[PDB]
Amino acid sequence: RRALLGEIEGTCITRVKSEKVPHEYSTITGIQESVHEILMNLKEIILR
Amino acid sequence: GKYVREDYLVKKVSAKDIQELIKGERNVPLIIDFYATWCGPCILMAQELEMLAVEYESNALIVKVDTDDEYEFARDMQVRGLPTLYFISPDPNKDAIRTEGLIPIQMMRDIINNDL
Amino acid sequence: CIGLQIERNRGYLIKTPHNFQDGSYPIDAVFMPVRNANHSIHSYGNGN
Amino acid sequence: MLIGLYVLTSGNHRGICVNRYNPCNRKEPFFS
Amino acid sequence: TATSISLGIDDLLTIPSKGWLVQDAEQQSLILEKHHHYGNVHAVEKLRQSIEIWYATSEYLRQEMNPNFRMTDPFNPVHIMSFSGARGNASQVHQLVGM
Amino acid sequence: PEKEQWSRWQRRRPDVETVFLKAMAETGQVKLYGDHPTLTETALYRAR
Amino acid sequence: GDPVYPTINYIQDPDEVIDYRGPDFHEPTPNMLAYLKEHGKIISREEL
Amino acid sequence: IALKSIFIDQSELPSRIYNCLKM
Amino acid sequence: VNIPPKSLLLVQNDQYVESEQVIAEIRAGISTLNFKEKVRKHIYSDSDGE
Amino acid sequence: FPYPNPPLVICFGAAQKEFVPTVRVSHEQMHQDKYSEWKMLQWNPPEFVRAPGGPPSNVAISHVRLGGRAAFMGKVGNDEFGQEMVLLMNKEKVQTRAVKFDDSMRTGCTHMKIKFEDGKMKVEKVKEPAEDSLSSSELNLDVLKEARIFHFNSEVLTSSSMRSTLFKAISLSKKFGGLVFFDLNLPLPLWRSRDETRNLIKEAWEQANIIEVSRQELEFLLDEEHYERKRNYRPQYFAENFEQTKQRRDYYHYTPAEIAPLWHDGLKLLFVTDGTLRLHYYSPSFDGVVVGTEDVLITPFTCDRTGSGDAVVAGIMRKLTTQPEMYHDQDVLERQLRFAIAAGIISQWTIGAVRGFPTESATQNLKEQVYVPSMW
Amino acid sequence: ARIGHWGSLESPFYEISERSTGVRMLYLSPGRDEYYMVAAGNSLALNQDIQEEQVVPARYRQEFLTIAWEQVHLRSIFPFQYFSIGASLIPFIEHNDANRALMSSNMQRQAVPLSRSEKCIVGTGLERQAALDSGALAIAEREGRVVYTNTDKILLAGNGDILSIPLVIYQRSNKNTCMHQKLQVPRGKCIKKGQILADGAATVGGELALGKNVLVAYMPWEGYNSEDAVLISERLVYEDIYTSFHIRKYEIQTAHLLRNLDKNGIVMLGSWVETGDILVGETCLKLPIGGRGRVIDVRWIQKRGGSSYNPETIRVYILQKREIKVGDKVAGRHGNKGIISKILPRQDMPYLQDGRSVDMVFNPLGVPSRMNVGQIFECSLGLAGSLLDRHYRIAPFDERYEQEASRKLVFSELYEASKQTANPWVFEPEYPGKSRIFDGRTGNPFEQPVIIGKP
Ligand SMILES: [Zn+2]
Repeated sequence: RRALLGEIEGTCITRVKSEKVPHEYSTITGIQESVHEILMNLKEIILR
Repeated sequence: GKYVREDYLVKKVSAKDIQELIKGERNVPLIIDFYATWCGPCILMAQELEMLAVEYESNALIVKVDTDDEYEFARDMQVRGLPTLYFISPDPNKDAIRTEGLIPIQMMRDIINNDL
Repeated sequence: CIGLQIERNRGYLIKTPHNFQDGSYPIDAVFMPVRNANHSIHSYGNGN
Repeated sequence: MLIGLYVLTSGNHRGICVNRYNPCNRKEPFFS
Repeated sequence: TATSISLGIDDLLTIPSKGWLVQDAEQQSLILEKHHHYGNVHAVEKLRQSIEIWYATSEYLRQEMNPNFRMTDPFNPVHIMSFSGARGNASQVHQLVGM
Repeated sequence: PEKEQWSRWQRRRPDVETVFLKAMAETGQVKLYGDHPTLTETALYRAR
Repeated sequence: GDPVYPTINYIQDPDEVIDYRGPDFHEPTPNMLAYLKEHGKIISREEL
Repeated sequence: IALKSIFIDQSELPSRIYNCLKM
Repeated sequence: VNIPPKSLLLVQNDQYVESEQVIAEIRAGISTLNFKEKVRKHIYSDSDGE
Repeated sequence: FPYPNPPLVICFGAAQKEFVPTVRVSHEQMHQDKYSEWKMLQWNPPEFVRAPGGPPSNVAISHVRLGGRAAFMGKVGNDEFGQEMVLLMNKEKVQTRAVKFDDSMRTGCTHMKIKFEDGKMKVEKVKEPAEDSLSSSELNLDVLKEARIFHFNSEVLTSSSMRSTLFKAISLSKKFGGLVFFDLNLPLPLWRSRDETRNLIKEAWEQANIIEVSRQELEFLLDEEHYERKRNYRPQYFAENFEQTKQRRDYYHYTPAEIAPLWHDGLKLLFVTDGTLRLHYYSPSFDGVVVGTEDVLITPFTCDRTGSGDAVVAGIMRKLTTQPEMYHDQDVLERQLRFAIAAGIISQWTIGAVRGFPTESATQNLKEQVYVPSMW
Repeated sequence: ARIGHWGSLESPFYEISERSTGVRMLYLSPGRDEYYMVAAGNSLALNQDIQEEQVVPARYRQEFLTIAWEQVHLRSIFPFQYFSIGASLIPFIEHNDANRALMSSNMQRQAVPLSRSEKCIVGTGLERQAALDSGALAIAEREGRVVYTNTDKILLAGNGDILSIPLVIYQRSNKNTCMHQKLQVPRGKCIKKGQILADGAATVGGELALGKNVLVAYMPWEGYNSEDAVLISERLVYEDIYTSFHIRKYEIQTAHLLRNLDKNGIVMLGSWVETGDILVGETCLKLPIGGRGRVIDVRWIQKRGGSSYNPETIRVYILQKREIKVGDKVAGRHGNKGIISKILPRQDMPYLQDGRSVDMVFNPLGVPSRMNVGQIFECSLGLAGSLLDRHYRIAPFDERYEQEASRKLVFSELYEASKQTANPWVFEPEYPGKSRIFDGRTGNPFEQPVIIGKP
């Protein structure tokens, strides 16, 4: 148990480059979500 | 109601008024509801009829009659129980449909759109 | 159009580099690949 | 802390609580 | 930590005889009300019986709480906490488990 | 009183001890005076 | 045994949006200005 | 899972078998 | 059971008494009270009349 | 070899979703549009609807919940609404084998022709599935054999076609040992005259072994004005009993001679109900009343009286199939009836009859809590 | 309550006295009602006599007495009548001593709107009206169909008119908290007047949502919970359950440092600033200790009213995102408050027979002293709802219906959950509500059964 929950590694996205935004709490036209919401959605992507 | 819009969009009519509408001409479908303040099931129909109105704005006339105020008319129109609706067509050759009971919103839409 | 960086590591990362290159924002990644675990022990009934 | 000390020194069931039937008709560990 | 004491709804035991006692006190009180009406007792007297019957019932119940715990459920969480001295007072417990 | 009077305490309280005593009585582990457990019998169970 | 007051009265679905035009809510509130204008207490700019 | 919503009452079955299955 | 001090016995010979029922009252304490206070209660009428 | 143990009951009629059959006029009325005020009428009800009864489908769902086995006989269309109803019943465990499905008729809809010739006249072109079933094949003889009670309501007598079928069904049940229960539940057209109604319902009454009528219905049938005059008699100088000194509601017991205009030889029992407040019973050898209560104000925002009548009829049927000495012993009948009053009380505490029809365990617990131990 | 023609207040009462209608609700002046007998009991008692002779407790002339049902004039019928909004938001209040209730109403007022919001499993039902009347929601002003939706605006089109409704994005409040509205209506939908269109902060689906639902155990743990302290898991930190956004404003009247400043010298939008940095160019405005955030906006506001054109005000607004930390205060709705003392990795947390690890651990010696048995009822019902997918809204004082009503609800629901999802530990017949759990560090069972729930 301690090894399974604790000693196994994984891969994830760590930094994102959005080209033309003032900050993360802004908003952009044509997209229903703010930059903060897009960033949260990315934190949930699974990779191998 | 210039500045404040009225909350309720279905209006109470009377036996004489219903008769004029029937004998005269119409171009959109007519739905008549018979109700009483006392019936418990009716509280639920009212909410549904108000939604149908928002959806079909000038493409239908939804009107209401109270049994306490017009009991004899109801008997003549053959109403056997309280939650009852009459759907009447703009064409005068076609038959009218009477529905008894609480019936779902989709059924109401289907009758208006297909049968009437 | 967005640019992303991916890594393999263990545990979880605090978003330490708040200071950043223009347009780059970090996300706190959790790198743990196992959601849950359980175990049970029962008797084989072998007597002595 | 007091709860723990009480539990350690609380003790054990003595008679009816530990044996169902009278011990007459019929503890073990000895340590050095 | 190892023993892990915790408190639950059914660990708040009540003395076995409470129902019988509350039921009897209520009978006495009804009979006295019929009699005030019929003229056999005065008002200062009704008031007094009511305060007094209820105080006795509450107090007997409090007195009997500890014997019940020590004889029938020695290791209950509520007893351990109070007897130890850790937290709780008899009055505080009486309110959770008596009247 | 000549006519029985209503009370909120007319019915016996439901409990874990009564359920268990009944169940064990069917099995034959305990014999009880009667078919329904009494309040003294329930008290002894809590002890043993 | 089963509860005398039915538990259905208590249950609400986890993903529900409340309908405010339902039998247990007060009539919809009116903007003060509009109400006051409807009843004539405040007059418009054109009228002055 | 349409099967879940078909009940034996609908598929005609003789009485003795029906009563037994429902048992 | 015994009742040596001035006591009020509330039962009569041959009465069946159940367990935990108050049969008598000792009233042992006999102390004058300086906390004595005289108070007034008012009875009120439940119907109209003479 | 023998049939399954809890005996079976058959409910015959039309399945309608939430329909209240009885409509008369009420002096008190609330706002036309604001429905948040209409609850007040449930708190203080117009009298005819203190315990509103309902469609035959509802009685079956309640019987199963209170323990018991029921079967529903009728026709519904192969349309969408029809399928929903059968699903509901199947899910609630009501036997649905005797339900017939038709492809040419549609549930809940009747085609009418509106003609004005100096008067408003409506005539019926086609009829609803519910009101169109035929003797020939719509009747499952197997269900009829096992059944020990047949339950019908008066709506069936308002359609020509179902009227013919009802009579074939009554006859077949009696052959196989059945007992018939007529729960009247009068519809709106039948409240016009005592004379027109007595004639229309006559054949059905005489072929019935157990009958349930409301207080307002019984008076309608016999001397309605005479009863009204009686309840407004207030004595001039002195009261004759201490009861009249206290200004309380009337609960008159109808004497056996008064009900003689309506008795017949094959009537085992007659029940007259005044909400859940009183239930009067009449038998060939004995008479009496069972006291009850009602508390709709304990839950003011979730109170609806819509299925309470269906529930009282169901508790009666459940106890009658199981306890057979009810017919001959007065005390047993009374004790047993207190269970039915309880079912009704709990059915007034939820919105919608099908939601909130009580279960057997709950009903016993309320009987035990409300009544003293000796009575229960 | 309402205010009368004269200054006096008025409480509604129902007349049970026989009259034609037989009932009406009336509002009574503080003086008038001392002269009527008012009862709050119910009519569920019958003996060999009739209902009218049965007795009930009642108030008359500023006193409490017992009288027959015949002699009562008015009855009090509403559930929430004797209490205010805060006390009416506590579940199972009947089982909590009143002293605590004061504390509890006070603590709800101190809650912080969180970044993502979630509704409660157990509630009282007044959360719905509290949201309608707050002003944080967008409700329709006319009926119509939704024609366009964008994060900034909603268009409603009703009978030949189009109405635009503005929305609030990331705005400050008087107490440095954030306000943000999120849409609840899909395009193409019909709405009636008064229906919800958008949700505000601390509101989900039309109800007030000031906190989160977490798995908890009540047991002693190595002293970390001494007095009133809490031990928590790291999941809360890395899955962001308790993160909040805080916005502050700094304003003025008109080496590495100065990197941010623009041509006019005002810090640009999107800059990350730290203590010391100049915000607006001797007369420089600089950051205090502990403020470090993105500069969400700058406003050069021209002003009028002063003798001179009012010194133009330059305002800077800065946002800090804050996660749960040692030292924060957390509380439940029943008067229970504590400060976080340690965060531990999931592996070391106590765990259940399902394998899952508890999020928080609370001391169990607190309930006897503080007299709140409400929490035990709420934790247990929460576990059931999560498993069975139900939310429960229960009004206060349920024992009016029957004795021990709450126990019957909680125990029954726990059993259903145990049967439907086959977890036998959820209802244990020997000790209902408690289970046996294990230690993360060693794998060994703790000796006595413990209370587990989601409050
Ligand atoms: Zn409670």
